[PDB]
Amino acid sequence: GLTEEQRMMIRELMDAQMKTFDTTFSHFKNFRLPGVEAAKWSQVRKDLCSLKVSLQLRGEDGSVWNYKPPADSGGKEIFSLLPHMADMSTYMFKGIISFAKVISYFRDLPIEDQISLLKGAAFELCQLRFNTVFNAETGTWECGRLSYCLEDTAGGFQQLLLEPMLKFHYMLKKLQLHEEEYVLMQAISLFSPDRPGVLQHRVVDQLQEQFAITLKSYIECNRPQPAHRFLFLKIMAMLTELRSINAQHTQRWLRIQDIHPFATPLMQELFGISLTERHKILHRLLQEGS
Amino acid sequence: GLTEEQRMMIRELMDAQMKTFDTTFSHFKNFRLPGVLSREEAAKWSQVRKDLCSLKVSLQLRGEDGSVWNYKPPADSGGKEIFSLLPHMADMSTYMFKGIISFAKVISYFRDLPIEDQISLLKGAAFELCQLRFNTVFNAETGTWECGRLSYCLEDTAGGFQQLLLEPMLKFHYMLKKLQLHEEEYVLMQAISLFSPDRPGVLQHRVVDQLQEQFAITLKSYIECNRPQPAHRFLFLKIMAMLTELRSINAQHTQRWLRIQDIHPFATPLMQELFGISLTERHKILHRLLQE
Ligand SMILES: CCC[C@H](CC)Oc1ccc(C(C)(C)C)cc1NC(=O)c1nnn(-c2cc(C)c(OC)cc2OC)c1C
Ligand SMILES: CCC[C@H](CC)Oc1ccc(C(C)(C)C)cc1NC(=O)c1nnn(-c2cc(C)c(OC)cc2OC)c1C
Repeated sequence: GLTEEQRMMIRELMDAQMKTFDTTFSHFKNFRLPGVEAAKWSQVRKDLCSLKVSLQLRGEDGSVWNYKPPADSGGKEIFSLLPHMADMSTYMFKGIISFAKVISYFRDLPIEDQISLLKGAAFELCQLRFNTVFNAETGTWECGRLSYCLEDTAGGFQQLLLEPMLKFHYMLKKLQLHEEEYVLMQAISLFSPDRPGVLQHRVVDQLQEQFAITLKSYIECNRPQPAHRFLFLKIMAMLTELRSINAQHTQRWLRIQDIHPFATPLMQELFGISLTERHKILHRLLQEGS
Repeated sequence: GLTEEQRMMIRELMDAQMKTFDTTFSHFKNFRLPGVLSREEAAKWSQVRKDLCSLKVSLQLRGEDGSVWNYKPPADSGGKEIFSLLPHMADMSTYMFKGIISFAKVISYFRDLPIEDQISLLKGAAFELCQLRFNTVFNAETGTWECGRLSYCLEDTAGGFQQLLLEPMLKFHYMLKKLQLHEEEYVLMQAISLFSPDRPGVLQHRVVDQLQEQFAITLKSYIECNRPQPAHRFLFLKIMAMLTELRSINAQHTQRWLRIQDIHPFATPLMQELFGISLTERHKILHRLLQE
């Protein structure tokens, strides 16, 4: 029941995802690893402890390096894995940039809207891709050679569910979405007309509605099970929740950067509030090829 | 009791051990660690694998912050992966031996020997004195060498507490730990091993034998005077039999080490001299370390 235009839209998004999502993370290299006023600290300390994870490094030889984080006592212990997660987030975003560049509807947009759209959807597209490698039964993001396993807590599943980011990943994983529905979610999140700095509001909004219409159609043709009733509205609701979480963790990120500077050059540009001159790295990447 | 000379003999060995055995391994730094991520050569390569599967351990590096890095060894895949922890264990050995060289130099009986005999004694006893020191930090309840922040936990070979006992090196450590020796008895074992008159290259065989006999008499007298007489009636002979077994183990692992060096060169310069890879001109590093 999909139109030819809609079939073409899903083919280009699926092709772009394949060409720009390093699911095995085999090209993620040269990352930092953990080495072998007062009220602001208390808020920040709660932020980081909510997402405590152990890092696992699998080698082609079969070896495994495992990092267990220190317990939450004293200060500057919570910042152990932050530099590594900053290097990982930066790598994920460079793939997000390449994802948008392949899309024809995005490439033809003005360079300032391209910068503004990626600046506003970076975290959201990054979390959507993390969800496709998230293992809900083990609480682990399986990123090829690297694995990020959630540390146990005293409250357990119920206490972790109080963290919105963690709750987003479990709820979205339970929808059992297809690759096409994720990539259409990524497109809908990317082409948001109400992002700060967008000038072609009407052009981006038209693009967004068509991506959403194509998602609604795809679900109607391939998801006749009763478990998938209202799946389109559920997905659209999850996308609205992710936008809310992005704001929370944009301010968390800025608090944590102030107390302790952990950001890469590209992440600092994304959080800097001439667009091209302020984002020189992002402008260069958008101009480069694949 | 013991003669005052035997008492001074123990006082000097304990003083030597105190100044040269870094029990916490705090000064063991800048070591290498495993990385983040033909027809008869096939024979020699086949022997090396068997040698490296006998003693499989996982490395734990505990941090000041409370973090725990842990390395699990790869299973054999017929490649360089089998030589993953050898660069680290070559830095560990070199670090331990330099403490052994320092141990012998503080002992007065060892300094008065000819330098060529000092080199010969250190060559034959370095593996034995290193394993004797390792046993004092070996926990048999968990199969782990507790080297300060570093831990080396033996891996379960599916026949744990039975398959590991086949390897004479592991059997040596479990058996020696069961004797529950004192610090003075450990240091006397080291002296008996160091002053072995039958090591290759020794020329003052009569002098070194006399010395070994007097350390052994001190050890026997120490056990008679400082332990319940009937229960430890044969503790001295048990210790001498463990030292005899360690000499046999030494010969076996000296060959293992030389075969592995032939295929994959991992040794440090000081270790290369120790394994033969004029005595003073063939061991110039060890010679300088003794002069200083
Ligand atoms: C395995 C991924 C899933 C889990 C998530 C719970 O990972 C972690 C696990 C643990 C930790 C701790 C640091 C240990 C608390 C953090 C993280 N996670 C991040 O550190 C992150 N996740 N996304 N981002 C991010 C990415 C981009 C492009 C961006 O551009 C505006 C802004 C961003 O943050 C505002 C970022 C920076
Ligand atoms: C805390 C110690 C760890 C455990 C404890 C037994 O051991 C291993 C456990 C595992 C491994 C593997 C590498 C994983 C196979 C090796 C080793 N062990 C060595 O790599 C060693 N242990 N001692 N030596 C050594 C030292 C000296 C001065 C020497 O001078 C002639 C000759 C030597 O070997 C011929 C050496 C070279």
